[PDB]
Amino acid sequence: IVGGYTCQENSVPYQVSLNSGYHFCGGSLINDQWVVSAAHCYKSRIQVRLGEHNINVLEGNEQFVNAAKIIKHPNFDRETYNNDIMLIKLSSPVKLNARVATVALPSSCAPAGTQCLISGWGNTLSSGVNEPDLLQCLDAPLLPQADCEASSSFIITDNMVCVGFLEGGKDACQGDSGGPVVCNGELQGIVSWGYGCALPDNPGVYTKVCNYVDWIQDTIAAN
Ligand SMILES: O=C(C1CCN(c2ccncc2)CC1)N1CCN(S(=O)(=O)c2ccc3cc(Cl)ccc3c2)CC1
Ligand SMILES: [Ca+2]
Repeated sequence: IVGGYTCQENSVPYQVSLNSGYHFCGGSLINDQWVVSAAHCYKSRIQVRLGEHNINVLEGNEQFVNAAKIIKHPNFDRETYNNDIMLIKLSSPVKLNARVATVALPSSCAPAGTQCLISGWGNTLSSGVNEPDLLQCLDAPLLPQADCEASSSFIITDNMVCVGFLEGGKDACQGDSGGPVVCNGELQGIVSWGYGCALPDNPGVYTKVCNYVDWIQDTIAAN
């Protein structure tokens, strides 16, 4: 997260870190045994880390669980990033508490202008790379599809939404991928891609979660 602030400890209880010996992506806990992330974060073996604040220091609230089933959206297009959503079933249910809790699926698509919270342990620099120890937070609004499509050098599909600032300075970045965009208590987006990080006229692009609620529930029930 570029231009954000350090989240208060365990104030984003649904946030998880996907680890394969190192943190490589984020995710959201949607129920005691299922996590939603980005398909581009796929790996054959993933350890999900919950209750984290400092990913490099054991604090006493962590629960590390291995992924049992890693399910990418059947239509994930690796070239356009369309359908960039993935579900991870944990090998065992987690203990839900104050620092480890679930986030609700959207009831409807949030309107442009809605203020949301983006979080992650991704790169904090607009140029170069710097991985933070502590979870970062960013308050950012959903942008009108017109500004989204216009700013993007690539095709923005109906399954994508821009969140951020046209002026730059604040944005998600590498390592935040798969992470949550929560607006009014509901998961509205998933960190997907962007041209650079925190660049003017280049807001980040996220998977529009409200378009997959049915697929999410169907997959969970069938697995
Ligand atoms: O420009 C790119 C790719 C992004 C994916 N991609 C397309 C191509 C066509 N359509 C959609 C996406 C091709 C260009 N990258 C530069 C930025 N990196 S990154 O720094 O690791 C990164 C990763 C995720 C991000 C997510 C957000 Cl929401 C904002 C910036 C982000 C930046 C990823 C690759
Ligand atoms: Ca820790």
